[PDB]
Formats: sequence, C-alpha cells, structure tokens
Amino acid sequence: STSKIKGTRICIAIRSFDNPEKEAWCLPPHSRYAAMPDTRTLYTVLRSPHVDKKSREQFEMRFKKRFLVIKAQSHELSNKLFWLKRYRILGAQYELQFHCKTRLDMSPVLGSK
Amino acid sequence: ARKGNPISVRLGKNRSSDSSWFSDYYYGKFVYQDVNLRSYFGSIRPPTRLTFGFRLGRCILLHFPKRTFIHFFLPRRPRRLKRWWTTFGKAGPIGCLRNEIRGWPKKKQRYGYHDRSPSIKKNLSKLLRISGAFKHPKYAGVVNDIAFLIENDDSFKKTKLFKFFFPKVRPSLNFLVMQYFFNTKNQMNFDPVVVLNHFVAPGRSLQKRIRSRIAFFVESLTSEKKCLAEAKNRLTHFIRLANDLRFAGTTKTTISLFPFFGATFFFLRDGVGVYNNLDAREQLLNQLRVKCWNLLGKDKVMELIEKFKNLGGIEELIKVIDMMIEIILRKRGIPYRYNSYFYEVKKMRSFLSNRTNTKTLIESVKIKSVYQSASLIAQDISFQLKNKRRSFHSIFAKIVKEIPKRVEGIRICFSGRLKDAAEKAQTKCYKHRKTSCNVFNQKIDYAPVEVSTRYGILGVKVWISYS
Amino acid sequence: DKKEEEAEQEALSVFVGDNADGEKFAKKMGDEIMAKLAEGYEDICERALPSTAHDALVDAYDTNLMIECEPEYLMPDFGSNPDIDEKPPMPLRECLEKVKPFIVALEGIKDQEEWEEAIGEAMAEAPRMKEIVDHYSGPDRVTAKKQNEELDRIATTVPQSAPDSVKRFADRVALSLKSNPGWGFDKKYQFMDKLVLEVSQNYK
Amino acid sequence: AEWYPYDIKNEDPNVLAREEKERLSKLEMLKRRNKGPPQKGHGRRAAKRNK
Amino acid sequence: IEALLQRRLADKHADTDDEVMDSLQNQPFKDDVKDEDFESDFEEAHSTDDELEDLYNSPEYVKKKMQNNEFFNMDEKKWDVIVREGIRHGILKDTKECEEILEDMLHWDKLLPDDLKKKVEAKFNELGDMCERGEIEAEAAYELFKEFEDEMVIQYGDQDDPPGKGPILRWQSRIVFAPGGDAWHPKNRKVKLSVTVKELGLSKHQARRLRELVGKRYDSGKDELTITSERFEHREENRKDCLR
Amino acid sequence: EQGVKRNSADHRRRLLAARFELRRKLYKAFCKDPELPSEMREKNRYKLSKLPRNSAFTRIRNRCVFTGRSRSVTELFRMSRICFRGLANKGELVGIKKSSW
RNA sequence: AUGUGGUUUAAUUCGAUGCAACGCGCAGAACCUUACCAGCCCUUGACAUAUGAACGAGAAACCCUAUCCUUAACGGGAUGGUACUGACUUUCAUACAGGUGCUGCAUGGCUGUCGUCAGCUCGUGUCGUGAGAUGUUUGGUUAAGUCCUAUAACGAGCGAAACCCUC
Ligand SMILES: [K+]
Ligand SMILES: [K+]
Ligand SMILES: [Mg+2]
Ligand SMILES: [Mg+2]
Ligand SMILES: [Mg+2]
Ligand SMILES: [Mg+2]
Ligand SMILES: [Mg+2]
Ligand SMILES: [Mg+2]
Ligand SMILES: [Mg+2]
Ligand SMILES: [Mg+2]
Ligand SMILES: [Mg+2]
Ligand SMILES: [Mg+2]
Ligand SMILES: [Mg+2]
Ligand SMILES: [Mg+2]
Repeated sequence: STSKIKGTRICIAIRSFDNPEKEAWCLPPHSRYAAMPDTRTLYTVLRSPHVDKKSREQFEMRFKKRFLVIKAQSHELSNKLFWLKRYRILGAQYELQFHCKTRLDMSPVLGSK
Repeated sequence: ARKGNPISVRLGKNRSSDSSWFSDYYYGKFVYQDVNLRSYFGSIRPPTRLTFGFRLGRCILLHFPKRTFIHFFLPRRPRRLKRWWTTFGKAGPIGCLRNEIRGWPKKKQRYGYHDRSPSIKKNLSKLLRISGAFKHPKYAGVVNDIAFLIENDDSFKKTKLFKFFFPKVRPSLNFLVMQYFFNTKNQMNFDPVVVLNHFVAPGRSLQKRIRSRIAFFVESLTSEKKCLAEAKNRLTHFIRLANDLRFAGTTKTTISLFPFFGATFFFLRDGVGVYNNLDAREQLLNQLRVKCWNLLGKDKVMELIEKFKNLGGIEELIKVIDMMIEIILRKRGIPYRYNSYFYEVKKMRSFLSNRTNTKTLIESVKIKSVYQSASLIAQDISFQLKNKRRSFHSIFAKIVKEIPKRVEGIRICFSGRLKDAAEKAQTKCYKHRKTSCNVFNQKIDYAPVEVSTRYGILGVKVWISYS
Repeated sequence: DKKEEEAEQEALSVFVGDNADGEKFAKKMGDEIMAKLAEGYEDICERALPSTAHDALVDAYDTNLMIECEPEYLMPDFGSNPDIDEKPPMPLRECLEKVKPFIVALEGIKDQEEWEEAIGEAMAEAPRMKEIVDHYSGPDRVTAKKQNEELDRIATTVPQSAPDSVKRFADRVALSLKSNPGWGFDKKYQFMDKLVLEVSQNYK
Repeated sequence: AEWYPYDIKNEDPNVLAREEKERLSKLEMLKRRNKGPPQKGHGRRAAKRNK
Repeated sequence: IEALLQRRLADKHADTDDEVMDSLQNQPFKDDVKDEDFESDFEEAHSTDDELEDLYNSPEYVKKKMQNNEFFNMDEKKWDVIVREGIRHGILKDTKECEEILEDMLHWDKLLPDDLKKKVEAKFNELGDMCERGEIEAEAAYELFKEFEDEMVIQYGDQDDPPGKGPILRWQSRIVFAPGGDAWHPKNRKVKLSVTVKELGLSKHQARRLRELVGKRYDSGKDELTITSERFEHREENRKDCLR
Repeated sequence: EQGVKRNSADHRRRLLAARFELRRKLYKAFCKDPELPSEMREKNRYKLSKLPRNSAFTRIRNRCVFTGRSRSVTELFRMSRICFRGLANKGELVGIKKSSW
C-alpha cells in the first residue's frame, strides 16, 4: 500500500546546503522518501567601499530539506539508535524523530473513577 | 559592472566548495572557523633560502557530529639529487622542585572557540594498558586459530569479517559500569536487565528453563528481612546460586559480539594514517634492555645486595628502573625515529581537538607540480619577487616554458612600482593561449597575492585555464 | 655507505657502554628474577616508549566514548514509563548481583573463584571511570522536583517582620522563575538569594 | 559576551615570533636613520619650550 | 640511580620522588623542528600522486575516496551479517542460550503456571516452617529436599500495540545531531504525549470538566488529548512533567 | 584580549554588561510591582540608577570582527559589507552563492 | 521629510562635486556610534613583546551571587570571602605601545564611466628609405568584424553569440 506509516517508527529530517541526492550512498535505508520546499534568503550589498549607491551585488543562501521514514518495531529501536547515533552524512544535519507507544497505569487514580 | 572573480560565477556547478557541513543554530561559529583556519594554515613554515617550504594548495574540511576531517594538498620538492643516541640540550634546565543541591551546570558556548582544557588521554592509556591486555590464556587460543584461518583458508579472506577487522578487565563488566555511571549521573532510572539487549544477537534444556523460572521466583517472593530465623533460611537459600552456576562451560572462543567495541574498531579503521614506527620501536626494545642491564653494577653492588638482604620487596627496583627509563628518555628529547612532519601534524591535531572539542584528523596528499592551482602559482611568484633575482618577462617566460600539458592557457598581471627609476605605478599583463573567462563550462582558476617592497606594495594576479 | 654505518656504530657502542656488567649480572644471581625484571620491563615498554598504534587506538576509544557518553543523546527504554516518584538508585554492588547468571553463561567464568576475580577487577577499576564520566558527561543533572523544592524553600526563607506584600512578591517571583527553561539553576537561586538579602537588609 | 572570537594563530608560538621580529626589524630600519620616537617626556615641543 | 637508591633505602624524602616522577612526566621540553628536518621526512613519508592533473576537483576527489570505503556507514544489518559469518567460521559463540536466559529474566510470571506457583509456594511455606525449628539439618538437608521436590515439580511440569492492558499513550521526542562538537540544540527538550479520551472511560460530566480544564489541547475529530512540555531543561524532565 | 584595537572598548562594554546583568534584572523586577512599599521602590530605583552606565545593554554596538567597522554589520556573519562581499566572491563563506532570477 | 552649498557658532566632524556628487559613504546620530567642542583626569599608558632590578614557598596583585562611604561620572578609599603563583606572579626602569594626523599626484585591493557600444590587437608573408600599411579597403545582411561572397594574404587571441539561473 501507499498509505501513511502511523505507529512505531523513526523519522529522519535532513537539512543541507546541497542536494542530498548528489551523494545517495550515505543515506540510511528507509521505507519512504519526500522533499520539502527550498528556502532562500537574499542579501544585497554595495559593490564599492565608497559612494556608488546604484551598483549592487545580490547573493543568496538556500536551505534544502529531505524527509525519511523508517518502520521499526518496539524491540529493535534501541538497536537502531546505536547505529543512528554514529552516522556520517555529507554536508548535512539530521533530526531523529521517535514514535513509540506505551500504556497507562490506572491504579493510583482509579479511586476517583 | 566591472570584471569579477571567476569562481563566483561557476561556484555552484562545474566546481565545489572547500568545506562541507550544515548548521542553523551554529552557523556563525563555522563560518568564522573556516576563515580562521584557512588564514592560519597558509602562514606555517614559509620558504627560506634553503627550504622549499610548506605550500598549501587546497584545504578540504568536512564536518560531522563530533568528528572533523582536514585534507592538505602539497606539491613535491623539486631537487636534483646525487643521530639520536648522543644528543644534549633537548631537555630540562631544571628537574623542578626547590553545594549538595546548589551545584553548577555545564557551561555552553555558541560562537567561538572553547577555553583551554586539561586532557584525559593519560587516564585512557592507563585504563587500556592494565585493563584488557589480551595476554590471558583464555584469549591466547583464539588468535592461534585466527592465524591458522588467515594463512590457509581463502573463504576467510572472502568474508566481510576480514574486510572490516583487517583493512590493509573483561569488556562486559566495563560496559556495565559505564552504563551504571552514565545513568546515575544524569538521574535516569537504571534497570540493568534491559541493558542486556546490547549483549544480544537475534541472528533439550527445558528442565533447566523451569528450574531457572522457579529459582527466580524464590528470589522474587523473599527478602522480607528483620528476621534471623529466616536469615538462617537465607543462608540455605543458595538455589539462586544454583541458577547462577547452572549454565557454565568451557569456552574456546573470545567475544566479538556486543557492538560497543565494534564501534571502537570502526573508528580505528578510518583514522589510522599512513605512518607507523614499529620497526624503530622494536629496534629500541632489545637495546634499551641491555643498556639498563649493564648500567647499574659499577662497583656499587653494595646497595643492590643490601636491597636483596633486606626482605623480598625487590619490586621497588621496578619503580627505580621506571625513574631511570623516564630520565633516559627525557634527556635525549623527542622519540627515536618518529617523523618530524607527523610530529608537527600530531601537535597540530592536539590543539585543534582541544580548542574545538572534537577529534580532528589530518590527511596529506603529495602532488606533482606547483602549476596545479592559481594559489600555488601566485605564492611562487610572490616568493620569487620577495628576493629580487629575475625580471617579470623572465619569470613569465620560465613559467610558459616549463608549464605542464593539460593547461589550456595562462595570464599574469603585475601592478605597482615595476620600474625603479619611475614613480608612477603601472600594470604589465602577459597572456598565453586561451583564457576566455566568459564561457561558463570552462575551468578557470584565479588568485591574487601581495608583495612587500622597498617602495610599498606590489600585486600579482593569476588566471589559469584547464582542459 | 661506510659513513652512516660507522656513525651508527660509534653512537651505538657509546650508548651501550661496556658489556662487562650485563654478563656479570647474568652470572651473579640467576635467570628467574631476570624473568621478573623482564616482565617489568615489558610493562614499562607500553608506557615509556610511544607507540603510534597505541595512540591511534586511544583516539578511537576517545571517539567512541565521546559519542556514547553524551548527555544530549540519551534515550531510555522505549517500552517503559517515567519514574514519577523518583526512587533512589540501587547500589552498584547489588546491581552487579542480579545480573549474574546471564554474564556467567556469556563471558566464561568456570567457577566462583573466577567470578570473584572478575568482580574484584571490575570493582577496583570502577573509581577512575567516575573521573572519565566526569570529564565527558559533565557535573550532574539535579531533577526539577528538587529544583522547585529549593526555589520554594528560599522563598520561605523571608524574615517575618516584612509586610505580606513582600512575601507575596517573593512567592510570585519564585513561581514565575519555576517555569523558565532559559535560565541556569545557579542564576535562579542567585536571584532568590539576592532578593532575600535585599529584603533582609531592611527587615531585620 | 561571545561576539568577538578567539584567533587560533595565537597558540602557535612561531608566527608571533616572526611577527615580533618583523616589528623589531621595521623599528630598527627607522632607528638607523634617526627617525625613531623621541624620549618620553622629552618631546619636540618640550625641548622648544625649554629652549 | 645510586642517589635515588640510597634515598629509597632512607625513605625520608619519599614525598619528593613522586614529584620527580610528575615533573619528568609532565613538564614540556624544547620541541623545535627546523624546516629542513620538517621537509626531509615528508617526501619519504608520502609518495607522489598520479591521477590528479589539477587541484580544480579536489573536493570531488576526496568525496570519491570516502565513497569507496565500504565501511563508511554501517548499520545493524551489517553487524548482523558479520556476526553470522563469525559464528559460521567457528571464531564466535552462538547466543541462543543467552537469549533463552534473558527471556527467563524478563518474563517468568507469564510463563510459569499458577497451579505450579501455588504448590511451590506451599512447599516454600512448609520448608520455611521446618527451617525455623532447625531439627531437620536445614542448612543442607532442606536444600536437598528442595531439589528433590523441585525435580518432582519439574517432572509434573515437563509433560501493533504495546504489551499488557490499559490505556495507550503515544510519545514524540526529538534529537538534533549537530556537527562540530557542540551538542546542545533548543529542539532537544520538547516532549509530546497523546492519549484518547474515550479509552479512560470517564463519565460524561467528568469529560465535560476535563474539556473545560483543557481548552484547545483536546481535538474533537480524533478525541486526542495532547500535552506538550518544554518548560524543563532536559528531555526526561519534560517527559515526567507530561505524565504528572 | 581579542586583538583588534577598535573593538576593544565594545568588548570591554560587553564583558562589563554581562557582569551586571543579574543586578539590573533584579532592580527592574523590584520597581515593577506597585503593591510593594514606596521606600523599597525608591531604594531599588536609587540602586538601579547607581549602576555603571557602560554596563547597560543599549551602549553595545555591533562591530565587524575582522576589521572593526561600526556600520553595515550583518549579525549572522559578524562582518561588514566589504569583508562579506570580498569573502563571498571567492567562494569562502559556505552556502552563499551568487543569485539571479 | 531628507541631502548639499552658504551663514552663524565653543563645535556645528570629514569625504563625495558636469554627465559619472547632492534619500550618497550612513542596511538605523538621545548616551554609545563620533572622527567635532567645553570641562575633570591619566602618562610604558586601554593593549603587545623583550631585557634588567625589587618582592613573595603562599604573601601581594586577581576574582566574586560581594557590602559601605565619596565623586556630575570615570574613578578613589575601606570592609568581607574563595583560589592560585617558582622555566611561575606582581612593582619599577627603557626599547616602546598608540594616531579617523597629511599625501588617492607614491601604492595594493575594490568601484564608477566611455559601454552590452562592437570594437582592440598579435605571429609568419607581402608592399614601403622610413614612421607605417595589408590582414580589419568589394557587394550585401545582422542587435553584432554576426554570416556569406570577394580579396597578398594565411591563421590566431581578448570581445559578440551560445554554454548559466529563472518564468
Ligand atoms: K605584419
Ligand atoms: K550586441
Ligand atoms: Mg587602524
Ligand atoms: Mg544600538
Ligand atoms: Mg565638504
Ligand atoms: Mg566619479
Ligand atoms: Mg562622548
Ligand atoms: Mg554623541
Ligand atoms: Mg583622534
Ligand atoms: Mg587615483
Ligand atoms: Mg579627493
Ligand atoms: Mg578596427
Ligand atoms: Mg589597419
Ligand atoms: Mg569573431
């Protein structure tokens, strides 16, 4: 199926200046792949160290983001976290999102029902 | 609206930057660190008259979480070709001598370099030499059969284990104590049973199974203390010990399981370098022994035989020879055949790692000629003009004559007071073959440099095209 | 090639001195305390003489400890709930005993003597690992329950002779400092201490 | 307080030695032609006022 | 060595020799390297490259050198393969008995039948009764009787959501892996927990009072009560705050 | 301490303000509750006014770290426009490339 | 509203001056910035390196969750407490440190303009005593020495176009 993975899982958010698809080998294995919009920031500077007001040069800074989905059951999350702590992705910073489920203890509040 | 830098137009495509990282909260630290490190590295070991010097062409910096990698590129020395045992002055002029709840947190920094910090490598070395020394006979058997396997079996070579382990205190309680201290210092509840999944690889004895279940039940339901009549029962309650020693056997194999030292060997793989001095180590191993064996005993055997006749405490002579071996290594100064280049590189990595709190690495590459980057060519021209020997036409002619092939054109501009008699500064430009900067799929490199002179500042610009 | 070999020989002989004393020692006492002294020399040689492989394995160990022992990467068991009541931690000697049969079945340990020797080497190696984790992890954490208890206590350390408005002001300042993650705890209790000191300067 | 960072050239003692050698060399090339700084408290206006 | 041997014998200046060791091990020396010695070892330490032809594509060269490293990035599947092959070649030990004993340590109250639990409990009660008197040689004979009746009991014996039961929580937590050796990031300390209101089984008036007490942390289309904590400096502290 | 002569006074001001940050917030906290006694408000206003004026955060000016220019300083890069353009043309500052559209 | 000249003032900081200066340097002047003026201060100095003396085997400077008094304010005088110092701290002396002082008509680097106008040259060959010329002198087309044809010239290089980004 192509429906959304909802449950126990890992989500990796990778932010970079370059495209991560240029070096695809350093990415972790994953179930799903998607991309976010690029974000640009504009700078306009004077060219001269003195009065040349109408001459400008325009630079930009561009941010790129990618989203990875990993399906994982409850027993192997602590196994995968050890390796996920030690990765080396080229020119990137990654974000580890953890989705897990526990249960509620009702004993100290069941008196109030 | 004037002529601009060639690199800025083709920075994205057809070229790549010298650094690779990303941050948003820590951008201002890295954008300063790049500029500061590249400004520092270019002023190290300048060429004298009798030295070729350190000529850095491109410095490549890669940033990873807590690990930073630096790659240097240097040209080979152009030259036409054809002791340690006694040294002095390389040593010491003096042997020295004549809030319980109200604690403080970890201090942070965001924008610059950390403060100067004492190191921990002495304690790490002390832990590693007297812990896990792998001289145990329980570890002696496994290296024997791995030596049998490597020299005779090709299926061991064609196997991923060889390709990782050899790219051409027992450890379990150590990790348990590590995990206990790391959990109790940050005040998270430490259950040691769930730690045991680290010592687990998921990829007949049912009587023992039920006996273990009931032997865990008998230790769960008990321990209601303050009773001596049942403390006698606790004394005869050593069926927990039966459950302990039920699973025992003779083991022939060591452990390469539990991925915590697998990661240590994984880090050892990628940071070995290219240099080792085991030959110079083993040359001194058997010679310092015969030096220290014949040094003592020079009509001064009376103190040694007094030490022998005192008691069986001879092992303080081991501390005596510790002091003497420290004295003899300190007097000469610097290791025996350790390369000075790797000495300076290691000394460089040490202060970089301490100031930034990472584990930085330095990898060097030697290339064939100085004509492989505009920065190298401009540095060469500036060093040639620093002592006046040649004219500008002669320098350009020599560069054109000994330029290597695969360079599709060159151009050099000199500006300043070129002629000594005249005061009005002019510009001289020399060109050769194709230097069309307006084609964006060409490979054009550019570099400036400034020369101090008697009459001010001279300037040199270099454009070079590649095929 | 005569010059370098003659130079190393003249340096080596003047390093080694005169070879009477080593043979005199070989004759004097015997070979067994020489074997003991040779093992002592062997354990020196892994400290005194530098080894590139030793320093590289120390660096790889340093990298592994730097990644592993970081307080910002901690994630506990994924099938558990928090310990709200904050039970005190069981001691290390008792923690090593309820783990016994797994590591006995795993690591080796042929009998109780081998077990106790392993426990001895672990317990004697333990105190310097506290210094290791002191260098890596940091000082401590101090839980927010105790932080709020201390902040409430210094709010109750006001003098009695002050008006009730000052006491309400102190309790409200402690309440608004209670939920501030952008302040250091040292700065928080410094702020409360200085407020109490300034009021006590005029309400003796 | 962290706005002005630390310069990593300050830890290597070779480069500061070469910089101080260049400062001294410039000072000596000024001193060899009697264009160096005067004595403190003995400036030109002080000597003219004493004259 | 004569002088320090004599002072080892005297044992009066024993406070000095340890500081001799500290000074000789710690205090720096004149570690200068002349530039000819700096350059002469470099070319015998490194060999000339043969494939560059220019330094224009230096980053791509370094990145390809790192791409060729097969063990650049490593994961648990790779460790599982290299732990299967070492078991196959006989250098490594199978861990089947270790997971068998770990399952016993984790879950013994679920697999042990209660009809056996009550009879072994009665056996412990009678043996603790007979141990207090001490007339049965309870140090060893009681343990022997325990082993005999335990063998008798073993002869009688030998013939997706989370575990357990209750309302189910859902957690969310973030770790930022920043480069450069400075680890603290502001996104570290935020924890969210989600719960379904109807699983608590509250009455209608109790649910209305909950909704009034909550406000907009309740989402009606999903019956989702979500509590987020950022007010504490550490991730576990925010988790505990969410549960409280 | 940092090397650039023209940034020395502003660096001194930054250190002096980071020293006195705690007392300034404390007296500003006392002066903002009107239910508090008038004499205590007056005393805290006096002690806040007696603080060193160079320790005030409004005297701190952003200057360029490589040069010391007092105008047109981008806070993200901490460099002035001239240093920023010179380093961006070469290809040094990461991320920033030319821009067209 | 804002900039400039002029005028006045203790000071009204300086630069930019036809096109190509004048909402320009200034993408932020209440104090700071600030370069200008008036008072109150300091002199190896707010900061660096070296040498030579003096003090100190733990004192002094230094610092603080500091306190009080006095100054328009910087500062100055007391009172507390912690911690450190021997290839190391401080104090004094002299080499000096320092300068938004002048010269853009001594310079590097950076920029405006002629000008996105289509131009500016070189190597061999030929003509001319020579400076020089031809190539780049025909007939057309093009935004364009862009392309064809013709031509004692044959070929190159920097420019044009395309390669680049975006819709
Ligand atoms: K010609
Ligand atoms: K055109
Ligand atoms: Mg200046
Ligand atoms: Mg401001
Ligand atoms: Mg003017
Ligand atoms: Mg102009
Ligand atoms: Mg002023
Ligand atoms: Mg003003
Ligand atoms: Mg001035
Ligand atoms: Mg000019
Ligand atoms: Mg002018
Ligand atoms: Mg023309
Ligand atoms: Mg012509
Ligand atoms: Mg053309």
